[PDB]
Amino acid sequence: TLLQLLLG
Amino acid sequence: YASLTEIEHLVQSVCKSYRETCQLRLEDLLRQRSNIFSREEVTGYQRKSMWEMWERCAHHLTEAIQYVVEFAKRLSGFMELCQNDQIVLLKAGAMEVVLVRMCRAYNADNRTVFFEGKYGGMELFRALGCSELISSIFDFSHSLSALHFSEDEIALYTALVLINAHRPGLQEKRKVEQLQYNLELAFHHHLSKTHRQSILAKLPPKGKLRSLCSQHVERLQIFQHLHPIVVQAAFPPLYKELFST
Ligand SMILES: CCS(=O)(=O)c1ccc(CC(=O)Nc2nc(-c3ccccc3)c(C(=O)c3ccccc3)s2)cc1
Repeated sequence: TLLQLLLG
Repeated sequence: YASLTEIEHLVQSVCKSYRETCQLRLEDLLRQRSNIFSREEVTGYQRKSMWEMWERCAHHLTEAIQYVVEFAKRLSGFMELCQNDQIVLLKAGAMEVVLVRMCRAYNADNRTVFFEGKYGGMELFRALGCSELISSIFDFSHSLSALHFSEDEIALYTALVLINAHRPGLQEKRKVEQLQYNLELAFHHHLSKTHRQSILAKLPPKGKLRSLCSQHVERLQIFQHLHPIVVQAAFPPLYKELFST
């Protein structure tokens, strides 16, 4: 997910 | 059991994280107070399609949210939580933080908000078709401005808005409880120095922020049924991940 991506 | 020094350096890391991620400098917001949407401009906005007004707003919120994600990423304790719990808190709290941050961009004197480069009243937003929600946000920002938060207080209060052990779906509820308390200690500790603790009883009722965010998600449900293609083709994927079902 995007939140996961934004978080690393 | 965090020592006074550990609590002091938690204050430090929160206020620094906020400084670095505050999106607009407060003075740039205050400087722009004199720049106000004129009659024709306000009419122009009112006469926009719903799809276009929502799409503009979705972009501006996404941009605000990107700064909140960064704020969390730099928050001492947040990255030490499990991945699931990081997602859970951000999904529930990103918008809440933004709404708190936005009181900085609310001018209580003429009852306007900084939007697309100028200040405008709540009627600017009519094309959205959720005037009750918008008026509620204006009332909320009005109520927050009367507390005259400093930037450090916003930092500390938004950290707490975000680190909320009461969110459903947490895999490690106890870890979040511990961080939250240390942050409450941090907030109290900072308010004591400045002799500012009398704002605590004037803070928004628990539930009020969650309520505003709930209304928002609901008005996006109405809009998405009316324009499902616009949301799919033109809305930021992040916004969709956060607020769409
Ligand atoms: C937030 C960090 S900051 O540095 O203080 C900061 C950075 C950039 C801005 C400009 C900006 O984006 N202004 C916006 N204001 C509203 C808005 C709309 C209605 C009422 C109150 C605010 C926006 C929305 O789309 C929106 C739509 C629905 C619900 C709620 C909001 S976007 C402002 C502050």
